[PDB]
Amino acid sequence: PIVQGQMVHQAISPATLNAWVKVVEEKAFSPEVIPMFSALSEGATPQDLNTMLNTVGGHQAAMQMLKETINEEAAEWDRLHPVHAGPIAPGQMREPRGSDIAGTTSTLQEQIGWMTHNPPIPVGEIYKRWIILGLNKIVRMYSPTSILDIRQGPKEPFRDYVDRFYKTLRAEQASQEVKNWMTETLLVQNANPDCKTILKALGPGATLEEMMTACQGV
Amino acid sequence: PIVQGQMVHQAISPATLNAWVKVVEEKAFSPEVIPMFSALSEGATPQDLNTMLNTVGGHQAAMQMLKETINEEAAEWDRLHPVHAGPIAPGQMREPRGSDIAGTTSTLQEQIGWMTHNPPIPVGEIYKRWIILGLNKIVRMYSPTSILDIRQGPKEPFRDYVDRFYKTLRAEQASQEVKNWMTETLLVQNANPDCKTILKALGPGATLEEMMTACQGV
Amino acid sequence: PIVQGQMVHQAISPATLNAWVKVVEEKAFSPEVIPMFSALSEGATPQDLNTMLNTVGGHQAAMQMLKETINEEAAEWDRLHPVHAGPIAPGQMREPRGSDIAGTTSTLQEQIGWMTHNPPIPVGEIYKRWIILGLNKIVRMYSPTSILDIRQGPKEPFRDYVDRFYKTLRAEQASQEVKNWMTETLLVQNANPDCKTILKALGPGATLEEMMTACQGV
Amino acid sequence: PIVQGQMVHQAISPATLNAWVKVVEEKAFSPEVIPMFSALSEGATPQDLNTMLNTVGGHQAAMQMLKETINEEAAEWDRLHPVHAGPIAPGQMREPRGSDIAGTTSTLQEQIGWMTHNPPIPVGEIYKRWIILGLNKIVRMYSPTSILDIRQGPKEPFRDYVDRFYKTLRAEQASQEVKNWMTETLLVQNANPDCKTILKALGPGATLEEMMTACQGV
Amino acid sequence: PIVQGQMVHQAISPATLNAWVKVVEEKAFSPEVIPMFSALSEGATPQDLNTMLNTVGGHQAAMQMLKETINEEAAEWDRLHPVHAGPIAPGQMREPRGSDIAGTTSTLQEQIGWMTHNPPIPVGEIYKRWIILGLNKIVRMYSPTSILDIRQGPKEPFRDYVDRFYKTLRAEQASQEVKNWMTETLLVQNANPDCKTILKALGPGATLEEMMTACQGV
Amino acid sequence: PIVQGQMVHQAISPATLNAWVKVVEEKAFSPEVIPMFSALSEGATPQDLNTMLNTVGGHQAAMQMLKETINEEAAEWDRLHPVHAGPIAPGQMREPRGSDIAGTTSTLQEQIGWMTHNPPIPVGEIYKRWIILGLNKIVRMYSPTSILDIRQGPKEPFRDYVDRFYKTLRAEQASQEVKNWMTETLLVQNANPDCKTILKALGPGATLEEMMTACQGV
Ligand SMILES: [Cl-]
Ligand SMILES: [Cl-]
Ligand SMILES: [Cl-]
Ligand SMILES: [Cl-]
Ligand SMILES: [Cl-]
Ligand SMILES: [Cl-]
Ligand SMILES: [Cl-]
Ligand SMILES: [Cl-]
Ligand SMILES: [Cl-]
Ligand SMILES: [Cl-]
Ligand SMILES: [Cl-]
Ligand SMILES: [Cl-]
Ligand SMILES: [Cl-]
Ligand SMILES: [Cl-]
Ligand SMILES: [Cl-]
Ligand SMILES: [Cl-]
Ligand SMILES: [Cl-]
Ligand SMILES: [Cl-]
Ligand SMILES: [Cl-]
Ligand SMILES: [Cl-]
Ligand SMILES: [Cl-]
Ligand SMILES: [Cl-]
Ligand SMILES: [Cl-]
Ligand SMILES: [Cl-]
Ligand SMILES: [Cl-]
Ligand SMILES: [Cl-]
Ligand SMILES: [Cl-]
Ligand SMILES: [Cl-]
Ligand SMILES: [Cl-]
Ligand SMILES: [Cl-]
Ligand SMILES: [Cl-]
Ligand SMILES: [Cl-]
Ligand SMILES: [Cl-]
Ligand SMILES: [Cl-]
Ligand SMILES: [Cl-]
Ligand SMILES: [Cl-]
Ligand SMILES: [Cl-]
Ligand SMILES: [Cl-]
Ligand SMILES: [Cl-]
Ligand SMILES: [Cl-]
Ligand SMILES: [Cl-]
Ligand SMILES: [Cl-]
Repeated sequence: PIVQGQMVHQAISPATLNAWVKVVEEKAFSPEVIPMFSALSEGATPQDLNTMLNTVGGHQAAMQMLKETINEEAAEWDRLHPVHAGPIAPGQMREPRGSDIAGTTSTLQEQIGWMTHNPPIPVGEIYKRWIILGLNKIVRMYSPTSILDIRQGPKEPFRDYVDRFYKTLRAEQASQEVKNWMTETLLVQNANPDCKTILKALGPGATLEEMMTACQGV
Repeated sequence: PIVQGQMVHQAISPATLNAWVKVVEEKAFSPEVIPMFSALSEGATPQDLNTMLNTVGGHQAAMQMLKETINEEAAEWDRLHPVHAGPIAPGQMREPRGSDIAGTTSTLQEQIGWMTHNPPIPVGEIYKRWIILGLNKIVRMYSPTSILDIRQGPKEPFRDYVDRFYKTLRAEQASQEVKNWMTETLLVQNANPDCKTILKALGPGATLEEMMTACQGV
Repeated sequence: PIVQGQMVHQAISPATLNAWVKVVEEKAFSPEVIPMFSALSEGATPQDLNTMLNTVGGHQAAMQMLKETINEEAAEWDRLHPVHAGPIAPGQMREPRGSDIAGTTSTLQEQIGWMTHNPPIPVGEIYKRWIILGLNKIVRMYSPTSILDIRQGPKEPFRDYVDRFYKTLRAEQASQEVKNWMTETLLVQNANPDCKTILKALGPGATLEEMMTACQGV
Repeated sequence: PIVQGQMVHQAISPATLNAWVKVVEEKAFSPEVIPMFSALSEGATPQDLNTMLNTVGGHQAAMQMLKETINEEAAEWDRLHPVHAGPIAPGQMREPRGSDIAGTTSTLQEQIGWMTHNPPIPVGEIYKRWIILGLNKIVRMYSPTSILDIRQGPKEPFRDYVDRFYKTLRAEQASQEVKNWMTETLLVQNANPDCKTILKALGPGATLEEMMTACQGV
Repeated sequence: PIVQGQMVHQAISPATLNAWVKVVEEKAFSPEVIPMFSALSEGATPQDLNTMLNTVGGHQAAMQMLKETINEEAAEWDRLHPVHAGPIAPGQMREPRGSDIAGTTSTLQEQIGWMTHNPPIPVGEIYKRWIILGLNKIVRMYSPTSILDIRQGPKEPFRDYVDRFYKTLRAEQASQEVKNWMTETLLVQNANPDCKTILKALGPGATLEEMMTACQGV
Repeated sequence: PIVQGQMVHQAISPATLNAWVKVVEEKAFSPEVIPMFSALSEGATPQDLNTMLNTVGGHQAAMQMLKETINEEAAEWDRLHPVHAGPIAPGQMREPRGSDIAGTTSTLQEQIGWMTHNPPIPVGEIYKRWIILGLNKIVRMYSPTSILDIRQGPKEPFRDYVDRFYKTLRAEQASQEVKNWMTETLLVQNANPDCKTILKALGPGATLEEMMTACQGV
C-alpha cells in the first residue's frame, strides 16, 4: 500500500495477508466479506490487490468469474480511453491501459508513479472498483435464498424474522429504491397473522424500531 | 483514522477490524460494547466508521435500525444547516450535508479536508455521535430485564444482588437524576428482609461501600 | 495516551484494550491487577482511563463503588481548588474542576492542553491516582482472608505458609509500619511447633531468607 | 528487506518468518503458495530470500530441485553478462555474477549497494524471478491430477465441477492461449449429459457466469 | 523504557508485560528466567522494573526476599554515597539515594533526568543489577538438586546425564573456578563404570565434545 | 539489534525472544534451526546473541559444547590479534579481545561503538560466525542417521527416498565437492532395483528433476 504528508510506498503486511486468507476460508462469499476486503486494501496498488486475489486457494470458479469481470471492465476502459501513439516526454508518464490498471502489464514503479502524480491517476481505486463489482456479482450468485420466500414462522419471534429478512435483502440485486419498496411492501405482508394485524394497525409510515417494539411481546 | 503535530491519515488496522468483529460476535449488544466501539474508532473518518459498521455480519435488524437513526440525525443536521448555493472558491471546501457526514456522499479526501481544516469541521466525531445514539437505542431495546424486577433472593449474597441491580441499571433508559432516584429508592426497598432491616438502620445517606460492608456477613 | 521530545497524543491500542479486558476477566480484583492497570495506562488521558473503566462488563458493584470514590476525590479537589470567575485570556486555559479531571466535563483537546502546558497540569496522573485509590478499596473489600487467621499446618512446608502469609498481607489495609509489625510478630508466632521452635532459636533480627533456610529441611 | 523517500534496509520480521514457515508446513506446494511467498518477500535482498528458503525443514527433494534451477539461471546470467577484468574505481561497484545475485558470493552490503544505486541493479527481484520459476516447476511436478481427466459426475453440481476444473487448470503447464483453448474446448465437453446439452444450447461465446447460471438449477 | 540518537522515553508494552507474566507463570524460578527478565527490561527505568516485579501474582515469599535483598543493596549504596545537604542549583539534579534508585522515592521525571544526563547516572541498570542479584539468590534457594548427587544411571545415555549435570551446575552457587573444578572432577567421577573407564582412557585434557563422542555408542 | 541512514541501537523484541525459544523447544537441533537463528539475530550485538543463547532452558550439554567452541574461537582471535599496551586516545576505542567479541568482558556501549565506527569493527557478525560454527558441530553430533545407510525401500516412492537422502545429506559434515560426489555416486546406487535400472538408463549427467520424472510412475 501507499501511505510530512508525502505518499510513500509500503509492502503488504503478514497480518493483512493472514486476515484476508482467514476471512475467505471462514465466510466464503457472505456479504460482509466485501467491506472487509475493502478494509484490508486501503491504499493498495494493483500489485497488492492481485496479491490478495491470488493468495486465495480454492473457490477457483468464483476467481475465474472475477477475472472475466475485470477483463470486461478493462476492455470498457480501453474503449473510453484510447491511447495516443508517441514517445513519452521527460516529466510525464504513459497513460495506463486496462491491463495496466489491472496490474498485469504495469510494474510496481509505474503504479507508484500514477498514484503519486499531480494530478493523481488512481489506478488502485479504479481496479478496486472493478474487483468489488465482480465480488458483488459473486455474492449475489452464491446467495441461497430469495427475498420473496422470507416468511415469518407461526412461533418465530419478530426479531429473528427481521434478521433473516434484512440479511437476504443485503444479498439481493436491487437499487436502493427497489429495496425501499421491498421493505415497505414485503416485510409486513409476510409476517405471521398476529404480528401482521398489529403492524397493519401501526400505519404506513412506521419505523423499524416502532414495528419491532409493537410485536415485541408477541 | 487520523493521528511535529500535523494530523495525517492512516488506514484502519487488521487488529482493529478483528477486535471489533470479535467483540460483536461474542457480546452482541451488551452495554460495554459501546465504549469498546468508541475505543476502536478514535480519530476515525466516516469511511472508517462505515467500515466497522459494514463488516458486521448478522444482527441485520439492529444494523437497519442504526441506519434509520443515522438518517434521522442527518435529516436534522440538514434542517439546522441549510446549504448555500454557489461555486466553491479556492482556499475553501463545500460545507457538508447530512449524507456527507455519514460518509455516503463524500470522498475520503473531502473528509480529510474537513477534519484537518482550521477551524476544524469534525465530521468523524459527529457521525460517531449519531452512531453511538443509535447503538444506545439498540442496547436498551435488547435488554432482557427491567430495573423494577431486580429483587434480592432469600439466600443471595448482597454483592451479587448489587451486581445484577447495577448491570440492569446500566442498560436502562434514564437520565442521571432518574438513576439517582432508582438507586436511592429501589436498591434498599428490593433487598431481602434481613439486609433490608440492616440497610434501613444505616440511614438515608449511606454510601454503597457502607451498605455492602453492613450486609457483608449476612 | 501521550508519548525530538515533544509530547504528542496517540489513540489507545487494541492490544492494550484486550489486555486490560482479559486481566479483569481472569483475575477479578486480585492485588496484582492494580499495577497491571497502572502499566496499561502509562501516559493516559482521562478519556483513556474512562475507556478502560467503561469497557469492563460485569462487576458493576465494584465499578459503582469506584464511581463514588472518584466523586469524593473530585469534591475534595473542588474544595481545595476554588474556581475564579472571569474570561479566559489568549495564551491560557481554564483551570480544571474535579469533573474535568475525571474526564466527564472536559474534552480531549482540553485534556491534551492541560497535560502539555508549561508548567504541566497532569490531570491524567491525578485521575489515575484517584482510580487506584478506589481500586485499592475494592481489593481490600473483596479479600476473602484476614492476616490473623494465616497459620501453618502441621505438615505444611514453610515456603507455602509464607506464600499464603504474604499474599494475604499484600491484600491488607495497613501502613508499612503496621506491616513490619505483622511480619515481626505474627509470622513466627503462627508457625507450627517445630518450625516455631527453630525460628525462635534464630533470634529477633532474622531475615526471611535465613528463616526459610532454617525451616527448609523441616 | 529494503523499504523522505530514501531506500533503507530492514531485517526480516518474526511474523514474516513464521508466516512463511506455517504456509509451507500446511499447504506444501499448492499453487497459492507462490503468490504468498512473493507477498512475504516484497523488497527482499538475496539474503532474505535465502533465509526464507533455508528455514524450510523437510521437502528437501523440492528444495534441491530449486537449487538446481537457480544454478541453471545463474549460469545463463553469466553467459549473457560476461565479467570485465579490472580494478573497481571509486564511485562504482563490481558488476554481479550469477552467484552474487543468488546471495552465495555477495555480502549484505554489496546487495544493498546494487539495489540502491542509480541506476538500480535489482538483484533481489532477479533472484526472486529465478526462485519463482523453480517453484512453478515444483508445483507442476507435484500436482496429482491432469486437466484431461476432470469430468463432471452424474449428480455433481456444476459449481463444484468448475472448481475442480480451474484448480487443476491453475496447476497446469500451459501458456495463456493453451489455457483459453482448454477452457473453450474441455469444460463443456466433459460436463455431464444434461449440463452438456444446456451449455451447447448456450452458444460458443458464453461467459462463465452465463454457463453457471444456466446449469444452476440442474 | 528509554530508547537522530537522542534518548527518549517510552511506556512499557502489553507484549512485554504479558511475556514476563507468562514466563513467571510457566517456569517459576528456573535459571533461564533471569536472562529472559533481563531481555524484557532492556533500557527500563526503575518504574518499569517495579512494574514487572509488582505484576507477579503469587510467589510472594520470593518477592518478599527480593524486597529484602533490594533494601540491603540500597542501604549499602547509601553507606557508600552519602548525600550532601544544600539547595540544588539550576542545571543540576539531586544525587539519588538507595530508595531513589529502587524507584520508591523518585518520580518518573527524575529517573529520566538521571538516565539522560551527561554524564549519565544509570539508575535503571543499577536497580536491575540489584534485582538480578536477588533473583539469583532465589533461583539457588529453590533448586531441588545438588551437584554432588548427579550420577549417571547404569543404562542412561551419556548425553542425558551431561544434560542433568550442567542444568544442576547452572543452578549452583559457585564462582567460575569452582565450576571448572566441578567439571574437571565430578563429571567423569560420577559416570557409570563403562563410560568412566572410557573417559579415564581419554585423558585429563579432554573436551566435552570428545567425551560425548567417546561414550556415544556406549 | 542495530538498525536518514544512521545506525541506531534497539532492544530485542518479545516476538524475537518467543520465536527463538519456541523454535528451540519444538525442533531441538534440526538443521533448519541454524538459519532461523541467523534470521532472528540480524544486526544483533554480542549482548543480544548472549541473550538468545542464555534464554534456552535445557539442552545444557549442547550449550556447554557451544561455550567451549566459542572459547576456542576467541583464543584463536587473541592469537591472531595481539593487544597493544597503551592509553586509548580521544577519538579512538580499545581494540577488542576474544572475550570482548563474545560479550562477556565488554559493555553494550563498547559494542555499539565498535559496530558503528568508521571503519566498522563488526563484533556482532564475528561472534555470530563463531556461534553458527558451534551450532553446526552440535547439529552434526545429534544427527541420528548416516548418508551411507539411506536406501530406497522396495515399495517406497522415489520422492520420499530422495527426501530422506537430502535431509540426511543436509545434516552431514562434508564440503560441497564431497556432497556432489555423494549425490553423483550414492543416490542412484542405493535406489531400489527398478528405479536403479531406469536411472542408470538415464545417463551420468541427469538432473534431479529428470530422475524424479523418470521414476515417477514407478
Ligand atoms: Cl479458501
Ligand atoms: Cl458463499
Ligand atoms: Cl497466481
Ligand atoms: Cl484517471
Ligand atoms: Cl477515473
Ligand atoms: Cl427461506
Ligand atoms: Cl421479538
Ligand atoms: Cl456477528
Ligand atoms: Cl444483545
Ligand atoms: Cl456493505
Ligand atoms: Cl461544524
Ligand atoms: Cl458540530
Ligand atoms: Cl430478573
Ligand atoms: Cl456479600
Ligand atoms: Cl469482566
Ligand atoms: Cl476479587
Ligand atoms: Cl459507558
Ligand atoms: Cl496541578
Ligand atoms: Cl497536583
Ligand atoms: Cl486461611
Ligand atoms: Cl520449605
Ligand atoms: Cl515443512
Ligand atoms: Cl504439494
Ligand atoms: Cl542452510
Ligand atoms: Cl541489471
Ligand atoms: Cl535485469
Ligand atoms: Cl480427477
Ligand atoms: Cl451449481
Ligand atoms: Cl505467577
Ligand atoms: Cl522454582
Ligand atoms: Cl503493588
Ligand atoms: Cl553513578
Ligand atoms: Cl554505578
Ligand atoms: Cl538427582
Ligand atoms: Cl549419548
Ligand atoms: Cl528447550
Ligand atoms: Cl536434535
Ligand atoms: Cl545466564
Ligand atoms: Cl575487525
Ligand atoms: Cl574480521
Ligand atoms: Cl535410515
Ligand atoms: Cl515418486
